[PDB]
Amino acid sequence: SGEYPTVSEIPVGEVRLYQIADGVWSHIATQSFDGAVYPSNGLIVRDGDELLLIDTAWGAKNTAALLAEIEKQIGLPVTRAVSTHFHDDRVGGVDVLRAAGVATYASPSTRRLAEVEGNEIPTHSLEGLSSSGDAVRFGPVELFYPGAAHSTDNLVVYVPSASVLYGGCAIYELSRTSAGNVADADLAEWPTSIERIQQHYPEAQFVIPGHGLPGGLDLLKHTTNVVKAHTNRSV
Ligand SMILES: O=C(CSc1nnc(-c2ccccc2C(=O)O)[nH]1)Nc1nc2ccccc2s1
Ligand SMILES: [Cl-]
Ligand SMILES: [Cl-]
Ligand SMILES: [Cl-]
Ligand SMILES: [Zn+2]
Ligand SMILES: [Zn+2]
Ligand SMILES: [Zn+2]
Repeated sequence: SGEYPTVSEIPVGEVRLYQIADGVWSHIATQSFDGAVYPSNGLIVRDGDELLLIDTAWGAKNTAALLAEIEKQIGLPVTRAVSTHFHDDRVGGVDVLRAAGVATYASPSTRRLAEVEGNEIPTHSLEGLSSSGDAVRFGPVELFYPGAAHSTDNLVVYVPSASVLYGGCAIYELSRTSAGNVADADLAEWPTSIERIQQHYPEAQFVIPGHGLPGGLDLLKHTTNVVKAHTNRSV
């Protein structure tokens, strides 16, 4: 993915798409906060003549830009969206999606945590994902709950036609060698949850982190290394 869009190349408010395979793209957007600029990834998966969106692009502004970029580059309607955890980097644009007629989804756990946090709440509930190891089909992807990691509710998404594993914020890019936002993380369980992902999707060829550059399954071991090191940086 030498051409993969990087954080320093995208102005805040703009969205890039990157086609991974036939009918599979990532979306990349940047936002500035806490003194820095960060990239964020989501996924777009074609299903017939419609699109499934995985995660919004930061907030409302970026998510409007996302819908506009999808229209320009793909030109098919986004009919459903799934948010992979309750934080604003995953649900921040949910009301923009709802206003545009997109049916928004998340697990009951995500919906609950979003409400508590004061974050936008996806409309529909995804059933069958409440116990670690649970997997359910959703249109052209499989949704998997690996257990608590970056957050207690984090989901991962696999596209079996393309061998694409979207890890969300439970998986770090290689360039990140220190913990990111871990305020809601379960450090004790995070490596076990990663092990479940490895065991369930060992065939994955293209692994996309919540933020930054894609790679292969090596990203999973990398993330475990970072998480364990952070766990030991305690006192
Ligand atoms: O979503 C959160 C906090 S929870 C969270 N979940 N993931 C992150 C994250 C962020 C940057 C780099 C790495 C990570 C990570 O996954 O570790 N943070 N803050 C947001 N601030 C803004 C401001 C503007 C518009 C949208 C948003 S969303
Ligand atoms: Cl948040
Ligand atoms: Cl709806
Ligand atoms: Cl609906
Ligand atoms: Zn998060
Ligand atoms: Zn609906
Ligand atoms: Zn994140």
